[PDB]
Amino acid sequence: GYDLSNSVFSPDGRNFQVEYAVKAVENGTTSIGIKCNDGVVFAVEKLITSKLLVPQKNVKIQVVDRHIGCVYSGLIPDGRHLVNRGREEAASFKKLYKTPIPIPAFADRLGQYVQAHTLYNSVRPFGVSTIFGGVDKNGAHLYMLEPSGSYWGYKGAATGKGRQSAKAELEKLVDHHPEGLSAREAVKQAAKIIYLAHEDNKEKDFELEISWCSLSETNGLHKFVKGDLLQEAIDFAQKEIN
Amino acid sequence: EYDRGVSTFSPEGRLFQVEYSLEAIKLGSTAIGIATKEGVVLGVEKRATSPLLESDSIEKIVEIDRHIGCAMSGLTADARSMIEHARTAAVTHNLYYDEDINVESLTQSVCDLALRFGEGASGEERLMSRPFGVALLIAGHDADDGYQLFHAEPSGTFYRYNAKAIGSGSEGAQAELLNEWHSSLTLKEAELLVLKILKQVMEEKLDENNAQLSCITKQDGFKIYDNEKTAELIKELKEKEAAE
Amino acid sequence: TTTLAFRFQGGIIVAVDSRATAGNWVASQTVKKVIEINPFLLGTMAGGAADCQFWETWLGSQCRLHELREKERISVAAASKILSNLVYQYKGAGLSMGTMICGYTRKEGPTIYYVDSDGTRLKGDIFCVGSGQTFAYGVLDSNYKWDLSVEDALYLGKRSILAAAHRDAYSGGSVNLYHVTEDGWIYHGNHDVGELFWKVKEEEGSFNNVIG
Amino acid sequence: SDPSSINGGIVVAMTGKDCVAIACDLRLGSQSLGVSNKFEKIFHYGHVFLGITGLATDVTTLNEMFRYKTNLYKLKEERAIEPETFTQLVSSSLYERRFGPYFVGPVVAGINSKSGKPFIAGFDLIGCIDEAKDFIVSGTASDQLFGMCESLYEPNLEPEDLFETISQALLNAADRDALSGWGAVVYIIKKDEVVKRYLKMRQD
Amino acid sequence: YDRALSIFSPDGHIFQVEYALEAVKRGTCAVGVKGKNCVVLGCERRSTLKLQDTRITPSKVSKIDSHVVLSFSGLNADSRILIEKARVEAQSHRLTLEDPVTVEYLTRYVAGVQQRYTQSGGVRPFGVSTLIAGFDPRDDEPKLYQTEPSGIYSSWSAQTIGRNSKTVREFLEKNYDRKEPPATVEECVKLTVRSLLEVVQTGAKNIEITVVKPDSDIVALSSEEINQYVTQIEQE
Amino acid sequence: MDIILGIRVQDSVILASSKAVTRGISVLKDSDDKTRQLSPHTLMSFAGEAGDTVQFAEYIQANIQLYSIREDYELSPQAVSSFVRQELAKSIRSRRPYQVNVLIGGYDKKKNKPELYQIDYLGTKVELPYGAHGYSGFYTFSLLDHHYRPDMTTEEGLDLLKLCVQELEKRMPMDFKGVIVKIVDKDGIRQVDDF
Amino acid sequence: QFNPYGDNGGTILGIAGEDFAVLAGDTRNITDYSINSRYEPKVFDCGDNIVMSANGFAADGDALVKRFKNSVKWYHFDHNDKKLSINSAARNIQHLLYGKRFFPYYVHTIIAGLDEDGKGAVYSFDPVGSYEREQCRAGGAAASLIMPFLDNQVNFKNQYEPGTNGKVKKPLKYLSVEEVIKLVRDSFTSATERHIQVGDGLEILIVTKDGVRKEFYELKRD
Amino acid sequence: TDRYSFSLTTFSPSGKLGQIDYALTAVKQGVTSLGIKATNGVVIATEKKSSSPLAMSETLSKVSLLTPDIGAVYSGMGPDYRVLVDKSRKVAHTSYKRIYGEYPPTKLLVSEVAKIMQEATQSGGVRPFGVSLLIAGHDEFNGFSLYQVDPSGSYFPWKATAIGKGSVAAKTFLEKRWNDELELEDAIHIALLTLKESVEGEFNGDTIELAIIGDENPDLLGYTGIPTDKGPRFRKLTSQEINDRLEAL
Amino acid sequence: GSRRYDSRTTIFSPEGRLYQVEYALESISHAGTAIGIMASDGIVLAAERKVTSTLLEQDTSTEKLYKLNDKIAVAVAGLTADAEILINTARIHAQNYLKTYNEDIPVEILVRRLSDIKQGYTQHGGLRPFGVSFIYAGYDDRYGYQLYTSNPSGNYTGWKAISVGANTSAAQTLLQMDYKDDMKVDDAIELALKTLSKTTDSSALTYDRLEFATIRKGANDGEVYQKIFKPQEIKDILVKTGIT
Repeated sequence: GYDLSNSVFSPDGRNFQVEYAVKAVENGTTSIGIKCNDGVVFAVEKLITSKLLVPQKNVKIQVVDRHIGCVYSGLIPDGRHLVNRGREEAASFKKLYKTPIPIPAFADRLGQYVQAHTLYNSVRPFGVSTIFGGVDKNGAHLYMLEPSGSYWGYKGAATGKGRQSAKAELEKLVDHHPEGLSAREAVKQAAKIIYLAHEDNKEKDFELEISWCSLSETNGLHKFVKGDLLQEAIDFAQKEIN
Repeated sequence: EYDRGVSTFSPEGRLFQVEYSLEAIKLGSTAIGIATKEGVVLGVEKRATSPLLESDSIEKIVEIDRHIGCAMSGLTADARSMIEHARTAAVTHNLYYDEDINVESLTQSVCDLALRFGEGASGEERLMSRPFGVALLIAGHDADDGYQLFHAEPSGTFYRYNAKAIGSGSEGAQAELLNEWHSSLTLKEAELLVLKILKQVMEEKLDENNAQLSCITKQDGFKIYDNEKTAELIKELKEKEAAE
Repeated sequence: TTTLAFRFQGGIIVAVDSRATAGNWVASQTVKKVIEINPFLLGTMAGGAADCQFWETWLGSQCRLHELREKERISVAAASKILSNLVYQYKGAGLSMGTMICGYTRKEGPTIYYVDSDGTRLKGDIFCVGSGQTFAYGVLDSNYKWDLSVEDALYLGKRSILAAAHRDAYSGGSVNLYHVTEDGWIYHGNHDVGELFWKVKEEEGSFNNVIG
Repeated sequence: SDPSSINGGIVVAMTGKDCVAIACDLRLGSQSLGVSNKFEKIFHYGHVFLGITGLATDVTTLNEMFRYKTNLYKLKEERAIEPETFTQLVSSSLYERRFGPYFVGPVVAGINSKSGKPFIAGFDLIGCIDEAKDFIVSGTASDQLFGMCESLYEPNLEPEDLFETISQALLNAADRDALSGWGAVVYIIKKDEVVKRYLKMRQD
Repeated sequence: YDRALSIFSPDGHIFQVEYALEAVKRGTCAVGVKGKNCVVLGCERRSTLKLQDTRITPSKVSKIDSHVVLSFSGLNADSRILIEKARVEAQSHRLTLEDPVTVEYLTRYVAGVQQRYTQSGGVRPFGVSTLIAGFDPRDDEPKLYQTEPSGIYSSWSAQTIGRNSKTVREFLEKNYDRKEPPATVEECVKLTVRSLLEVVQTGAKNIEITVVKPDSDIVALSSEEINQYVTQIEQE
Repeated sequence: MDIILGIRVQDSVILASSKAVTRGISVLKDSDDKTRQLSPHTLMSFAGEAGDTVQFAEYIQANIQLYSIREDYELSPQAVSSFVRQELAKSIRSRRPYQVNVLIGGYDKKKNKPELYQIDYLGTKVELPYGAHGYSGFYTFSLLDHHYRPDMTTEEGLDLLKLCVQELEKRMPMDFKGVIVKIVDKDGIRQVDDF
Repeated sequence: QFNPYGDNGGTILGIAGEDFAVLAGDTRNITDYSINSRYEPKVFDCGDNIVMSANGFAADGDALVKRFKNSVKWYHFDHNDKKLSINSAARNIQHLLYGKRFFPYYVHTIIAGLDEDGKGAVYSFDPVGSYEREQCRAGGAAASLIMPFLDNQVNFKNQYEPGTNGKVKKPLKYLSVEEVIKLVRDSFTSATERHIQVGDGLEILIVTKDGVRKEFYELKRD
Repeated sequence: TDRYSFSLTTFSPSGKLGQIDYALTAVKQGVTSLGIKATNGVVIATEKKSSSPLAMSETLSKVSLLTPDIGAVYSGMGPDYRVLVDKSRKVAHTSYKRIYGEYPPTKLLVSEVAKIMQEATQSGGVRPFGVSLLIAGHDEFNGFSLYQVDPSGSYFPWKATAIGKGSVAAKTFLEKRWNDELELEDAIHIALLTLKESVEGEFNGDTIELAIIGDENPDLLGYTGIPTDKGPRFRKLTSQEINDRLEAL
Repeated sequence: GSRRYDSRTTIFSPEGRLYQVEYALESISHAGTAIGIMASDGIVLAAERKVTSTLLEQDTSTEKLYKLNDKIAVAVAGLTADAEILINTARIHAQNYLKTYNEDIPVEILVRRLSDIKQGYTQHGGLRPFGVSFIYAGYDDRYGYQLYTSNPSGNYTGWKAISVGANTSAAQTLLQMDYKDDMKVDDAIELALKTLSKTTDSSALTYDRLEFATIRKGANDGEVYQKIFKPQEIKDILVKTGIT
């Protein structure tokens, strides 16, 4: 009763099926997003379940337009399908208005779609939380999109198993910096709080991936972090937790 | 349960209605088939039940085209859809290329029709709710690999066989095929082999108004043998049971 | 272009030319205008080269499809009226059609039908269709007989195409002869118009306006 | 040519007092050829009378079209249709084919049965309500009729002064036109009885 | 719509076909006998109730051609859909192919409707089992077919469908030779009446006979004509 | 335009049609029926614009027979002509106008009176006691209006038809190579070998 | 106003052999009196011993080749590695042509190769559909300069045995691949001089079952 | 997919359609409404009730105009009346003011709205509007008429009727009070009196909504100068006017 | 769930019978008696309303008799609501046939048409059938007066006298004992009323609860004139039969 679909509704004012789908995201990989003054630094845990895997070749990071990074947790196919839909939407905006789509605008369009599948019985609710943001002319933005189809602005966000660990540290990071911090320094902090959020994932070993969109380094374009810069971040985090 | 949906998986790991399709071949009047390199013979039972049946106009032998023959066994409500589709497919090939269609390619096309269960799966149009309930023994000759015999399932899967027997008596037939198939058979020795395996799974007197033989030969085309020829072959089998 | 077919007692002789042009200039001298619809049916190419061939290939597809479904060979009446309706659709969309479907059977005999682009279905024992049909008619119908030998019928087919080649600019090439019988069509080879002319001039005494 | 003036046909109608009258010619032809002298253009649904001119096939298709509609109305309200509601209906149905338009001129003539008021209306090809209380004429020699009916008439005729003027007006227009005349029929329409009277006219 | 109604059964069956065949049991009873020069289709009418006109009640054998008739067993509502559909096929076959319908063409057609509605989700097959008989043009050979609400068809020399078709079929086995149909028109009509006199009875008020003979000859024989054959059977 | 004459007499209808086939500037056939039974007591002859005529006659034949067999009753000539009028009216609007001129002659059994109709390609049904189409009709109408008496017999109408054809041969520059003559009477549809 | 067809000239020649076939063509592309390109063969190998050139209006001709080589792929995939015939090739091209027959193409298409008898086979197509088997057929703009000459040296048309004076025709010959290369080169060199849509290069393709050879010869620049 | 195209109405095994019985229950949870047809007018009346005392009931309408001479009033659910009255207005204009160029007859309109109900019992993703409407009107062809529209999708003409949860009480009150000949003034006095026994709120003209389809008004027509044309037969009475009639009981 | 809430009511039951069709016949026994009697000079249709009240206006009520065309009217027994949709489809179809053939629709065709719509609801869409039963009075010149009942399955049965609705069995026994094949419209008017008096749904039969209509060939020139009596003209005939 009251989960047989999503046009059932309970006398509790809850939809159960949709709350259940948040539990799929709780079974995902840890992913964080730090809203910086001049950008956003995303980082995502990529588990090494075998030495059979090929490192930094399976991206959970797909770019939309050119300046919006999208990274997610939960059911990996469902989130890649969500981002495929939103890449079509990004193109349409660029077509009609001859400008890259803003971050608040991109959020609204994704939110309607995920919101639609929790009303129809012909299409299955989502089981993804996506953390996405970037830099446009209206500033840096960071958004977290629930599978229920909710989003807000954030000074810090997380999802996945280790969302507890990430969030607690972001409180302290907002107490370190009561306006925020540079994108450059947040490379070292995105790694740091992934490495603390791997204490619910220290059964395994992982490959650290970091991506960023920042005005001050990449000129507000979404690019990947890697090379010497990535290894500096890894060394930072390694020393912090030891 | 899991048969109330159209694509709904069951703990099994495979479709339940599809199993029921395999158990609808076991309601068909046995169709037996022996392939050799001298031509391929298809026989079939008809099933008299009355002296009021007209049986020499009823047959489970079907012509798909000049160079491809077919025998069907199972639910024949389903087989009407599939045979008409086979007939179009062959003619389309000859329209498009002015060329003979391979036995393998023709069979593969009919398997594509067989996979049309669902009403909301993929993009391709669903013209059914469920699977079919009939298997085919599409025999033929193409000029690439010579004579061929394929057995097509209502699943949407096909295997090349050298001999296959479908229908109700399929297991009892298939036991005889293992011991009686060899590569040094002839066209006529194959033809007597059909009737031997058919006689055991026949529930009546084996005669020529409840059995039909057909060949596919390169140089004669597809010929459906007349009941005179069937009657002769039947009698000579009893002479080779007068040798034991 | 000249295609003709005529009934008699023996069945149908189909006789056609092989010159096809493109503009004033002669594209080909070996373009067959007979489309074997199947082993018991012949069709002739006249009208659009494209349209006629395509649709008589498709007619043979539909012929096989009748034959498997009923288990009996198609009626010739049935063949002609299948083709007609479809062209009538492309009536007001511009297709070009003229074929004579020729067949001989066991339940109506030899029958010729003329199918048009407008969608006509005409019965007749004679048709000549093409750009040199007026010269085919003259000589053919003066020597026509329902009582006719098969040997004689082949010579009359030759002679009608040979007349058309003489006068018409687009006609000529070679002659292909077929005798459709009940058992199906038999092919009697290809005979060059260019060698036919001088032989017949000697033999019959005809073409005495031409110098020689 | 114009597919309205290819078969001609003409309708005259005049008001009186406690009467209306509509009349037509029987000539129906195709182009130059006269086809029939056995074709009436006046039809009636209840106490409304419909005359229709112009293109032949549209004369007959609209005759059965208005019959389709008035049957529905009659069964529904269980009363006769009024001249005024019929006008509105005619105007709307002509405007349905705005593109690929109808090629006729329907003429509405009746007597309002709730006041006793004579009532006429005209329509054109795309159809618009054309009120008057003197005469409404439509067709091809409508032009001719417009002069002729103006000249003869003086307001609110008697039923038989009405018949004498209306008979003239048609015959002289109708033999003054190639695709009209060939006989004539006149309905004199009172509140209670309708007399249908043929006119002997010269065969043209 | 697409919600399945034809669902696969654990017998290797379809639920809607098994029900259709129960419907043919509730139906009327049509009998078919092929002679050496005739087909005879006799059928049960339901009119046991008094004060019922029989001029205007739909007939249970309806003519689709000039020598091909369509008769039925099962529901009275659903039978009419195949009948109206068969007439459109008849006029289409004459337009595009020329020559009256053969029995065989119509046998395939009627099966294609039942078969199409069996396989698809959204349509159920009609609960109507049919006998198609008649002649083909330029053939004095009687053709007798049966189609069933599966979409399967099979030839017969004689047949019966509908209620207690088992009982009637057993009586017709002994009074019918495959090799030797009734060579007389009269004995063929008397054979179909006897079969009807098992289940149908009611004098002759539920008994109908339509005889079709070659040369485009369909004749309908009323209650009055049928009595004549009954008394001969009683004496016999 | 191919010959198509109608003459309604007072116990039958007599229809006649041209045997000649002309496509282009060449006669292809000089003996070919151009008439088809619609009903066992209604006949339709057709002429007009090549190849439209052929198709639409077999189309209408199918339509009327569909109703006639379904209900086991044959439609009156009046009803049949109205149906044909309906399609034609519709067809000129349609993508391809159909140019088909038909005389539908039938013996009404309902009212037990012959009826003859002239239907143009526009789609206007008119009852007449005689009819025609094409240019040929231009010459015959004055003859028919001269010799028609309202108490006609079948043989007087055959004799009048012979006159119409002789006049046609003189004044029309086209050969129609004789006519086929058919009678639609209460006894069926029959052919006469008089021309 | 827009006319979506044009002309880009060029010329082709396909000759059926007895165990070979040659399809040759020019590498000059033009539009009226302007030379578009000096080198750009229109004569493509399509694989599996079939060569196709669709010559004339280039845009249409290219489209036909793209789709045809797609059909080569789909023939191996969906007919289970069946080797493409010349026969099967011909009819398939005819469907791509009759399709846009009401929005006409404007190429003259020729295929060449060997049929499964092991002899040369050439089929040539009109611009909407229909094709017929020929021995020699030219196409393109210079087609009618090249055609009668090829017939005289291949089919021995209007040639007679010496001193019989038109009584005994000089029979059909035996062709070899070498011989025909000589005829092709001679004819196109004349064509360059007497026609302006021909020149710059000549690429003769030879097809056997021993492989396909591409051989380039220069022509004049005029 | 979305395979809802199967009806959500189904026959019950002792007869009768279960879904519309359920909707008829929804009519008896709604307000009360009534109509008395006079011989020189019609009066219709209903009770107003609010979700908050801070809600205005001077902006609350439960009597709506379909066409100028024809009014409607509901009992049942608010939401179900709100969409359906818009559809009643719509079908008067699409099918009789775009075809017959005038406002439809009262008989005619009532029939068309029952078709709309009838397809809300057919097919999935719909269920019938759970209201009964009284459609009082005047047309020039059937006179005054008073109708009751059922959630069945049936209609009946009446002489005086009631709907709502207090309908049975109201029609028994009206049984003695109806006569062959009535005055409109007397009709109003009966209407307010009948509704006094079925209203548990105030009985002031603030909370009693009163409307007449009495005699026509050509000064509310919005133009003048065609005598021939007639104005609204409807006239909603504002709150003060309703109070004057309460003293005149 | 877009199949979890579907119950399947377009399916047969194990008997071969549709659930919803069986239930519909019950819900039509709720509606009052409706009678058709075929004399020879006309058809009498007489129906007693299924609702009555004294503040109900019954002098303009149409709830049983409706004209489909000028020679064909129906009596309704079932829901008014359900019947209305079919009544307007009927009007369109009858007039469509008049529009194209310029001839009024025979009774047979129209009856068959409405029946197809009822069967169509059970054939597909998952739709319920409209539970209506009509008693058709119709004239055509080919069978004269024709009388029919159609049921909510979509089937039609010819009759001489027939009743649907409340007290269907009782009404029928009265018709059987009293009917002559030589009855006039007068005889049938008196028989109809007396039958309604024993199958009455109050304790008294009253003119204002009766709709009564005839179709009479008495009307000159061979025309058939349908007259739907006013309750004040039904009163006159209620005094004839002496109920009052």
